[PDB]
Parts: sequence; structure tokens; C-alpha cells
Amino acid sequence: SMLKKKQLTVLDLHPGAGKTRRVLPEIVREAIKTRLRTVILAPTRVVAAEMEEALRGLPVRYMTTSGTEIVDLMCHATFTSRLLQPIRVPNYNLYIMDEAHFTDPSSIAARGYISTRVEMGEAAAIFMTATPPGTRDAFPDSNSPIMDTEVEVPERAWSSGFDWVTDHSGKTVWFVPSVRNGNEIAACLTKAGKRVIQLSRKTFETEFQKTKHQEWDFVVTTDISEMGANFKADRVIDSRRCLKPVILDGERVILAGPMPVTHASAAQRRGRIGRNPNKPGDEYLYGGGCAETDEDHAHWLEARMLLDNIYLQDGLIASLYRPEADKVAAIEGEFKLRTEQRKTFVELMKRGDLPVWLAYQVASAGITYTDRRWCFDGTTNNTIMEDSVPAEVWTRHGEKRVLKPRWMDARVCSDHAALKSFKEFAAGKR
Ligand SMILES: Nc1ncnc2c1ncn2[C@@H]1O[C@H](COP(=O)(O)OP(=O)(O)O)[C@@H](O)[C@H]1O
Ligand SMILES: [Mn+2]
Repeated sequence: SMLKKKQLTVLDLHPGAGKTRRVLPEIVREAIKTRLRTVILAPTRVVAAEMEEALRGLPVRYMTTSGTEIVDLMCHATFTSRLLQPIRVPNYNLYIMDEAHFTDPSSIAARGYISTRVEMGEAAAIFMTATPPGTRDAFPDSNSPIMDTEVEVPERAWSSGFDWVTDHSGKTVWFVPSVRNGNEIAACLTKAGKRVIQLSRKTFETEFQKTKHQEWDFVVTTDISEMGANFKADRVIDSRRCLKPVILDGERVILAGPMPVTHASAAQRRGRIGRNPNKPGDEYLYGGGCAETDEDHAHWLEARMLLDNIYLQDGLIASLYRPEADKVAAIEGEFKLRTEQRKTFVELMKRGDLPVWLAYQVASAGITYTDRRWCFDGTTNNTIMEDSVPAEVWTRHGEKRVLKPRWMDARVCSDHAALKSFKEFAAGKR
């Protein structure tokens, strides 16, 4: 039983090798036999729901939101959200994180907490991913050979050219840098008669169900589909681009304009296809190169904001997982909030659905969750626009006010659904 060894192992078998569907159940059955207190961390509820079916026969308990006889299963974000709530930790001695490449703040924080527990000698851990931090190979092994081709990939709706895009009779997954860009690409495809499904973080649960059927031609998805999303596809079109949230001078979050993805992201996007060992010839068409410039990526600082507010024995604060710990301009403990503000901080993230950085600014200012005056009293440059006109909301006080938050985070108004959500928050609807 290697699982009792207080160590952290990175299971880095190539995409499609069977980490999720074959190795994970083998580990789980060994953990149950050795009577370990085990948690399985899936990146998304969709993937967690899939795991709940595969582990039907085993004593696995899916936690939507007894320790040695039952294995707990939850999302990365659910695990981190629980670490933030007021009681003592659940005290697992084996952590299994699947799709451990996920770079959203809750996943980064979870890896930091877990790796700290291992360094304390209190647990073992397995991080499953073909693309651990520092990977520089965008073209890893696959179950069947992949036809890789560099081509110009449309960044924009097109009315001519790019016949190879629509002169395809199979199923295509197209990775776009943003929801807004995906909306434009999807509309262009639909207009060419294609059946298109769009995926983003906010819509992933409901919309992914559509992809399990025969009747679609394109999936247009942001990077969220890098996290264990399974498609019956024969082609991936990759913009090779993403947006990067960047904190400027500790004062505002901008979404840096579409820039090259990391090698890990490129490998995971390409890794959607070539998964059938008896079906060669899946295509990966990519439009540009990769880059590693995540030193100013807001997610690792946001992860430190989360970890600074997870309370552990004797006032220890967890460090980031070492291979990704050099990427952050933050000192351990500097974002630690006192009890009620930490409560407000969590509320603004969970109930308010605000980005970590924005929730932190509001909470550390001593503002209570229900007090929305900060959404309207910001500096004039923070005015949020909507179809070239200042956005306005009706408040619960019966006032029509211009949306002008005291702190500006571009993620609250980067697409129509985000702006609609933030307007409802500013209006006091949740
Ligand atoms: N619903 C399914 N039914 C049958 N096979 C599947 C299903 N989903 C995935 N597979 C296949 O199982 C194999 C292992 O996949 P997986 O364990 O997800 O790989 P990894 O986690 O290492 O990327 C792959 O060939 C994949 O195509
Ligand atoms: Mn997997």
C-alpha cells in the first residue's frame, strides 16, 4: 500500500491513457481496502457526475456541497469552498485530484492546501494530469495518431474563405479565447447551417448534456473543456488563444486581449481527440504558437487570497504547490481577513458569484454583503458600458443608477451573461 506513504505523486500518463476511467478506480478500491479516509476531486460537476456512475458499486459518496468506509467525491471548488467554512477540516489522509492541471483559483488553492498537508506528514496525495506545471510539449502521445496541421484559424466571423471549416462532415470542437468570441464564431457557423453547442464555465453543466447526442456539428468552447471533457469528435480547431485576467497595480482587473495559450492548454485542447485507439486520423488544426507568461495571471494571486483565509491547526497558512508557487506576487498571510469579513468574502464569492479579487476588495473594505452602494459610487472611469451606452440598473430603493463599481473587475462585464448577473447583483436581486 503505497497510498499510506506521506508523499505526493503526479500521475502524468498521456491524454486518454486511462487515468480517470481505469487508474482512478484501481486507486479507490485500494484506498477502501487499506481503510484510508479518501477524497476524490473532480474539476466539474459534469465530470463528478460521470465518476459517480463509474464508481456505482463502490462506497463512493458524491457531495454536492464513516470516514474510512466511504470515499467522498466532490468538485475542486466544492472542496475549497468547504475549507473556507467555519468548522475544523474533514481530515482526509488521501487526496486524489483529477484533471490537476485546472488553473482556476479554487483548484490552485486546493493543490496548495493538499500539498501542505502532505508536507506536514498528514496525508498522501495523487495529482492526475498529463500536463503538470511546467510542461512544454503541446503535442503529447495519444491513443491513435493525430493529424496535426497549422492553419489560419478564424478569429472573427467570416463571409468567405475558410471552406475547410464548413466542408467537414464530422464533429468539431473549436476552442475560443472568450465567451464573446465564441458567440460570434457560433453565430457564423449556425448561419452556415451547422448545429452548434456553446460551452463556458457558467453554462457548462446544462449545455454539455447536449453533446452526448448524435445531432451536433460544432462545439464552440472556452478553455473549460480542457478539464476532462469528453466529446465524440473527429476534429479540434484551436485558436491557440485565451484571455488572461491581470491585476494592474493591485487596483483593477483587466482581461488581457487574446494571447497565446500555454503548452499545457494546447496539449489538453488537442487532447480532446485521438482518444479512440482504433480510430486514427482525427485532426487538430491550430492557428498559432504557445507561450508561458502566467507570472502576472490573476488566478494565482486569487488562490493566495483563498488560502490566506483557510484556517488550519496552530495558525499555519498553506503554501501554493511548489511547481506553481513562483508565479505570484504575494506574501503568505497578507490577505488574511478577520472573521466577519472573511464571512462576507465567502458570501460575495458564493452567493454574490463575484470574482475572488473583487470579493476580496469589497470584504476588506468592511462592506456587508447586502450593501451594494459600492456598485455605483466608483470613479468615473469605472463606468460599465452596454451597447455603447452606460449601463443602468433599477435598485431595490427604486432608483435608476449608472453602473460604476468602486473596484473594476473586467470579468463582471466581459460578456452578456456576466453583465446580466452583475446588474442583478448591483440591483440587490441576490
Ligand atoms: N463514455 C465512455 N464510454 C467508453 N469509453 C470512454 C467513454 N469516455 C471515455 N472513454 C475512453 O476511455 C479511455 C480512457 O479515457 P480517460 O480515462 O478519460 O483518459 P485520461 O483520464 O487518462 O485522459 C479513452 O480511450 C476514452 O476515449
Ligand atoms: Mn482524465
